[PDB]
Amino acid sequence: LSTASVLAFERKLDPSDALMSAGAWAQRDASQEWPAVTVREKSVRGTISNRLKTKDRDPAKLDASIQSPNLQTVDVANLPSDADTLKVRFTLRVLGGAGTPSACNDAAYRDKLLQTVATYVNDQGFAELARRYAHNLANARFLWRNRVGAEAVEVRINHIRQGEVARAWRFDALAIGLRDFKADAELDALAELIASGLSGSGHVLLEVVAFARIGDGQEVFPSQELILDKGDKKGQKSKTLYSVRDAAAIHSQKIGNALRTIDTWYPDEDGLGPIAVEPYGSVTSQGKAYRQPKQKLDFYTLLDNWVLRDEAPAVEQQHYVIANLIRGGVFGE
Amino acid sequence: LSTASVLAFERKLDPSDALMSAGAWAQRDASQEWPAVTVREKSVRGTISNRLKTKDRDPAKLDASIQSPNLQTVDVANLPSDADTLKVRFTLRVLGGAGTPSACNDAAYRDKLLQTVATYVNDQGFAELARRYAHNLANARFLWRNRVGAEAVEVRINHIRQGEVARAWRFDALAIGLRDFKADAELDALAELIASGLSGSGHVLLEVVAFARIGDGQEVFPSQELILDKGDKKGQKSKTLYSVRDAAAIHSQKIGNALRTIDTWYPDEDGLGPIAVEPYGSVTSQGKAYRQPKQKLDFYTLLDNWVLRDEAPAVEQQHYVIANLIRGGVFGE
Amino acid sequence: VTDPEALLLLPRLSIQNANAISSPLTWGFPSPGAFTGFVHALQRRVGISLDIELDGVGIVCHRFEAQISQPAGKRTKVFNLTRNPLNRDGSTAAIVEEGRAHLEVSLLLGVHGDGLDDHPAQEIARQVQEQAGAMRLAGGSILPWCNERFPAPNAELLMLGGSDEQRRKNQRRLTRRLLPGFALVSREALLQQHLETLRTTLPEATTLDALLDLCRINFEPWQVRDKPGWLVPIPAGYNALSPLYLPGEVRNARDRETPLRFVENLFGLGEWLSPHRVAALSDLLWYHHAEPDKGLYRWSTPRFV
RNA sequence: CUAAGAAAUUCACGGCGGGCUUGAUGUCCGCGUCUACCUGGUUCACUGCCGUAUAGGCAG
Repeated sequence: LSTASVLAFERKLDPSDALMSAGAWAQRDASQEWPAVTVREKSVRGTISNRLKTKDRDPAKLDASIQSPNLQTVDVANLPSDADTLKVRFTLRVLGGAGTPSACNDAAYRDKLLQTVATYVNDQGFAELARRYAHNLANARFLWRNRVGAEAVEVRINHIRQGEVARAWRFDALAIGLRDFKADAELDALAELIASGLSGSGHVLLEVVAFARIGDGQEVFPSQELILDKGDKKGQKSKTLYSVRDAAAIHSQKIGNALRTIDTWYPDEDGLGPIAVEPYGSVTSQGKAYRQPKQKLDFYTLLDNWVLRDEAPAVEQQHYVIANLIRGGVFGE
Repeated sequence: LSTASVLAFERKLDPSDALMSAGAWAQRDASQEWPAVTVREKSVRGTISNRLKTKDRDPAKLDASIQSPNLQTVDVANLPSDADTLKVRFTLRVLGGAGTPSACNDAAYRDKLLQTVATYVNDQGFAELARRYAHNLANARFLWRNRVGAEAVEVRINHIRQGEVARAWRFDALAIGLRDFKADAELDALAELIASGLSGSGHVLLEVVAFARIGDGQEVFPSQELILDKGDKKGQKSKTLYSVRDAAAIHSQKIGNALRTIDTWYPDEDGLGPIAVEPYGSVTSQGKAYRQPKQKLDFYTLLDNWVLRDEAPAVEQQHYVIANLIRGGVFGE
Repeated sequence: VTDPEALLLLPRLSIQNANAISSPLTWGFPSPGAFTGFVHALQRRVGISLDIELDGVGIVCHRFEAQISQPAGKRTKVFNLTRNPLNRDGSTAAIVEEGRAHLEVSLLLGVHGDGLDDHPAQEIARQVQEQAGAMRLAGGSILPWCNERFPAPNAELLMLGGSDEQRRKNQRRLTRRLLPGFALVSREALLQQHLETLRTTLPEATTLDALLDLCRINFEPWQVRDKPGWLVPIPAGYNALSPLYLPGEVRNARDRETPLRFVENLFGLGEWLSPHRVAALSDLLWYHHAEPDKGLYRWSTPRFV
């Protein structure tokens, strides 16, 4: 039983692009006709304040470079001057059937994989993963920098069966902690909804709406696009911002990054906090790669040792492996 | 312990775009329905007042060059003819947590940095920096050229907790000096508010409104936008002005420049006055760069000598370094 | 190539994050093969369980916005990529490139089976829509329902039976819901005509493709050549070079049970139209036929004219 | 069973100083609009009367 040379898992928990529209607090229940936050341009005259070396450095170029202003054109997005509330709306499907790959060479390896995943689900449900997913929808992880420094953040979650609303939840994101996964009755209800969705026992479509008090005319933070920077033509403009038809927006994979911050099971340090689930579990901003393959906690090592050789790891590492199967990806050689 | 190759500090003291609306003095307490100052066009015929080399300047070339057209179209912003008071309104958040970077490679360098900043805060508070910030909100630095030649300038500052007003301050900008940081009871109260904001002990949102007597129908000074005369047909404008939806305005980074004029600790001359806090502390208008790296007073040199080697500088230079951390920026290689 | 009895219509399918590369030489709106292969995937998920048969697909393409960029005043375009996770080691990776679109399209279909006698129309259309709502249409996700679920009810129309007044009547009832969109067909007989026109010098067809969709400025002894329509180059099939292989021969296949060849695409001409030019809407669906004795594959709409 | 399957771009900024656009002027001449009509929509499936429970002398 060698590994399959081709493996591919389609993702579950598929979000959409979040839209931002600004308005006034306590006009909050009628947040349906609020105008969108537009992305505009402004010019910026700054000084050169980076680090400058000492090798091949004529001091005429140095002092000529420091003592001269820099000109540049950026994009900003601000609230209107008579509005102090950011509204961020997106939707979320929960597909289910999180064991079946979409492409596999071997037939014995695929049947062994389905017996392993079905053994996991029959031993214990999806209650842990849906509890942590419910905590990431409870607070406002998907408000990345917009959450930082806010008076009150309110999250409203709706469940949709038809052109209707089945059950509505209304949370408070600042009371719910950022690092402490504490239980609650409503989070157990919504965790039963998501856990009922991932098991394939129904169709789950959720509508998530987030509200934040920032201030009158302050700055919101959409996601930033690529200027490829291939050699020549750096261009006058800088910091272009992502958008939809005349509205600022956030990419879908960034919200999808914010939902799957589960992993509190690093070998190195459990004191920092949960950072998101990746094979070779890494953080791009910190420049570090936790969960090294020189250890025995990598996803590929645990999956090989748990499918091929029946060496079941600890329970929390099994939550890690099934979390990587809900993530999906391109596996195999 | 080498330096981190990636460092980035998000800014604190985040302002917004200031709006200008004109009205009448002693109708000053009802300054809520005042109409905005609009930006309009007018035509201007130029002249010849530039230097000449007198290597291609014949006496016939001057008369031929003042036969020539210097025709031009500019933007102006004036008060209405029955109003003599400029109103400038903006808001200001004070975030706090001014030691934690947003991106860092090393984990030991980041912990050493947090021990250094926490050592600074535990040795002495944020009272000095919030005192100088309180003096820059006290007078009208953020009225750049609009302050010059005015009868009376009045600044009103509000603190906001809810849809309410917690405590209101009313100052007099001409009595408070431009260069002399003298203490006061109200400035100690507002300096306790800002110092309580930067330490992370609460949420601070301020509303700043400025009033200036200029004259009936005089000229106000919004901030100027970037245009580039390239090769197109029939000419274009030569002076655009920044605006919002049908109102003249000032950029947010220019008010942010006016708030952080702290630095009275130049090696060269303390007789000129405080000019704003920059690494390689420079003035773009004067074309000079104070605080050279050939000395030992640069931000990068003091930060390297105070984090890596425990060589603590003088106290006022420590105020400079922490002022650069409240400024934020892109540091490292 | 078999004419369908019904024409099932999916009203407003909005793709998020599509694939706007589609070929090594054309750029924009994706291939017809994604839109036919989606229908065969519905045939593998629904049509064997409701005893129906889905063969073709009708592209309508109401909306299209590609994530592109044009800086520095140049008259060419670049892309808007995304990030990837870090290196295997922990530094950074290389950058591959991928197209992108926010598409919205309506799809005609074609039904052959006996499920109409066993099930009513709203049941069939409801099952097909509520299976297509959990799939991925052209390499990107399908946006679920919102406040714009108001056009989301389907339609279904038997084509053979009934009087001709009901045929043209209900046909015009269909084409008032495909009303802002622009249909897409294949027009290779025009390419044979332009080969016979430019057959004075050289009968090559790829240089004809390079000399159809472009602004020909012909000077006077300057006159822009009049375009006879909104023509566009599309990929139109595969023309396999390698002989066929047994299943357990090539390492790194998808599965070890179906044969293999190495293919390349095959470039053809297509045309965007208004839906009111079409005589009968059953002459619009994209089929694909084959003859694997040789390497000759194509998507087509036979009998359009 | 879709050129199938997967993915965080991030951090910071002062555009600013000065100006004379001028001078002169003919919009002119002429003209056939005309024949015919039922608003009664319900300008509210109605507007004020013994019982706040469907029973009525109503101006209808």
